[PDB]
Amino acid sequence: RLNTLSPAEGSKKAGKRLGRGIGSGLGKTGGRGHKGQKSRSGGGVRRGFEGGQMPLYRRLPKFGFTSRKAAITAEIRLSDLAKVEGGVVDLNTLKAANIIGIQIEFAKVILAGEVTTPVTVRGLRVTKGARAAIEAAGGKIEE
Amino acid sequence: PKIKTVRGAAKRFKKTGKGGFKHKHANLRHILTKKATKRKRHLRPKAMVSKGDLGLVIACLPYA
Amino acid sequence: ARVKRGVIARARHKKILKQAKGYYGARSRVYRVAFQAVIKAGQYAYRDRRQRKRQFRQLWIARINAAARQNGISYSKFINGLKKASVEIDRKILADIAVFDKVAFTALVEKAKAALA
Amino acid sequence: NNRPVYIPRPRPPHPRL
Amino acid sequence: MELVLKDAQSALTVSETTFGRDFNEALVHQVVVAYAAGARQGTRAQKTRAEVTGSGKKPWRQKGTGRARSGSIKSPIWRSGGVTFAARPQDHSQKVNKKMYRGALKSILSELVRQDRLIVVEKFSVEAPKTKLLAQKLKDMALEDVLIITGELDENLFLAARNLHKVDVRDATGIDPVSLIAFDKVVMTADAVKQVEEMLA
RNA sequence: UAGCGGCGAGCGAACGGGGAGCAGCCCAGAGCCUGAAUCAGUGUGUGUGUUAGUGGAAGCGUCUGGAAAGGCGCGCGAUACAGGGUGACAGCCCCGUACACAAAAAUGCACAUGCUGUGAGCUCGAUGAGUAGGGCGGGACACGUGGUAUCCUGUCUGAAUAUGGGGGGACCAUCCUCCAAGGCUAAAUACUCCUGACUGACCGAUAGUGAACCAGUACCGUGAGGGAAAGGCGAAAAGAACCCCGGCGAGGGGAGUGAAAAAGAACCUGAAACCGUGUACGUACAAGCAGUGGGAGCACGCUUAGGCGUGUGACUGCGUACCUUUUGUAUAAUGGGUCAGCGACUUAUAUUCUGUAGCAAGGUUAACCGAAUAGGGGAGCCGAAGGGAAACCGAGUCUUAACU
Repeated sequence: RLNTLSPAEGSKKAGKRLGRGIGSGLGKTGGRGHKGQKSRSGGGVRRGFEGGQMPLYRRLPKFGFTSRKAAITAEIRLSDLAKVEGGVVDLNTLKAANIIGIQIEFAKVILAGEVTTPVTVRGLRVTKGARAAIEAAGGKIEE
Repeated sequence: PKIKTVRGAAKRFKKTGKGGFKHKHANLRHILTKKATKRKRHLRPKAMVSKGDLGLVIACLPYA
Repeated sequence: ARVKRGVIARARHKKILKQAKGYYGARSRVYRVAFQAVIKAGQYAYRDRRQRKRQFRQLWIARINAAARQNGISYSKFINGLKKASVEIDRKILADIAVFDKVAFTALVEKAKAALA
Repeated sequence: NNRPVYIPRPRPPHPRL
Repeated sequence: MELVLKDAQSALTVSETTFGRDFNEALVHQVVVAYAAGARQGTRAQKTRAEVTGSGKKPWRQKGTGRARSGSIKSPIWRSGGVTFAARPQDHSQKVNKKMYRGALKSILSELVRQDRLIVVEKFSVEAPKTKLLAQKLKDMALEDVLIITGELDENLFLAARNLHKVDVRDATGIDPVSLIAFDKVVMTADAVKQVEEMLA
């Protein structure tokens, strides 16, 4: 039967071959037009070039700054809050569940819904609705 | 090799939820005494990148 | 996977040269010239497939005009009489009748004359 | 078959200016 | 589902998901193609115009000569040196997801059962390492091209089938889609069957 | 990514995590005890490997044929149908192959046992100065002197020494960590001039190394240097005794060899351009891209006795090559003497979109381990939450004292 397997229709396209006859369609420059910079081998303009006009990424002013504290913080969903370990959640033991990462040292709990098992969170922050969600489930908040 | 982001572009455009980009208006640096408060006030908030030049922005920062 | 194109190329050239058989000089011997000759013959054949229809139409009209005048009527008058008499014989049959059957043509011109008058 | 190792150097008889 | 025997007539219980699922044509073909590509080694290369032995001296001056401009004796449009896009040693192996590999294997096993190309029997062994004995054992079973899959690999069976081209001896762990498809008949021992579900899961 | 950058083009980390592999010591010094472990060099003995090798299974009869290994029929070996050769395609004709053995002599590796040389263990002390640092000028760290830490150095200076000193990115204080200015150290890592075996969706004589043929040769250059072309008789030379024409030629015709000599060494197959001989038809009063449409006659064959086919083609209507580049070319614009061969959108890694396949609020592993295209490995990446320059807030957020 090894000579009977076939792929699904539309899985293959056979690619485009340039400069192979007239009837093949894109022959005689293979769809890159007549003379010009773009028609040359290796030709073209780099990213952001506008033909000499000041590029958009140069006409506009740079703004803001990067905060290092943002790279060491993460957000915790309610859906994944209850599948860490039993019913206790803290800054530690989330890395064991692999939902924040080793380097993260700050975390927050946001309202993502689908929380049923009552859980206790220590050392984390529950914004506004996470507090309500767990309390209905039967959890508690303490710092 | 992996593509290199245009660092200059990354300092002027920030990506948003629906794939757009926000940038600071480009006429509020100096020579401000002769400008009306109305024009300066309207330039303060960030604005979205136009459609025509959106394609250019995508190429500049393919990762961000 | 190197591919040699000797066999395929020779087949294509033979096919063109076969179609160029009978041409004069390099047009039947040299492929570069034979290909141009074959292509031009293709254009002429397409064009003359349409000129043949009009060329024969002219020949039939000339034959009918000669036969009708020999009977004492112009071609334009003769055709008009047939249309008035509701005769659907086309030029090809009319020319054929004139060449072979003179009596049949004499009846036709007589019929055309009656319709006109 | 063999490239002529020597290429003669011509002259401009006709300035054509 | 239920797998019948032809010698002991003993019932066997096996999950229908791994032996009674539908046959995925597209999925199986991709795995088979991937397996063939992984068998390549791609040990080839040519020399570009930079790697061809020669010198960079211009064959002749740019102007004055009556013939075409030339830059080097190693240009690809020149005899004895060239190859515009020379090949390099490359790896043709392609990635196949674990689940996709398992799914194709499950699909293949189910269809072998459907086409009755898979025969389950009790322990299959040969008393002595003799190809003659193995040939006799397969002759009375009307089998000529068979893939013997056993839970435990024994040198006695391995040596007996070594000189038989049409016969292959394999372990459950070392099972590949191509072998199952290629071979006309597959014979699996009771032990060999059990390990399949455990690894397939 | 953070950063650096005429903040342009571009350059581009670290911390931390997962793997491969892991090994720690000595001097700046005295005493007690002194082969006390570990090392290097020379003898002996065991094992293994290299340098020669040995044995190595099993088929015959008919048909075609120059010759069978082929077809047909019936057998046997296989821990050996991996390969090569043999008059066409051999598991059973030969060399080999799996397998089991082999070393007088020389050798690398891992051990045990002797000799030589430095050398264990404990107490106390010591613990690297023109150095660290600084001024000036440069260089290296992703970091271009910038607010610029850290390292190196040409030049000029110059400490403390453990109650001391260095670092933690200007700098200061507090804390944490380490001890420079003396050295040694296999493993995982990089490459193949060379040797053996094995493999290839690598090439098959204009390809593949420049070189399949005594090629880096012939040849070119004063020289450094550059640098070709050229493979194929047949199974076996059985390579044509002898005769004849010819100049005791060349070349040829016979004869013979062979399955084949239009396989005769100028040798397998033997295409095209190009050059010839023969046959049919046309052509010496007719003007041009040489064809096309119509078309008489003639010469060959076919059934029927009329045409059908093949070749030629008087006469006649229409008709100024191809490519390229151009608003536009028969153009007197470019390119091509012709034939054959070669000759131009590829490859690697990333990113986006489309199709398709798997799984699905989940998806997927990389290196690596792995008797290994399996299975492990979830480090990590993408996605489910966004807003703000940021802190921060959060289905909201930012803006503002606050929003109709």
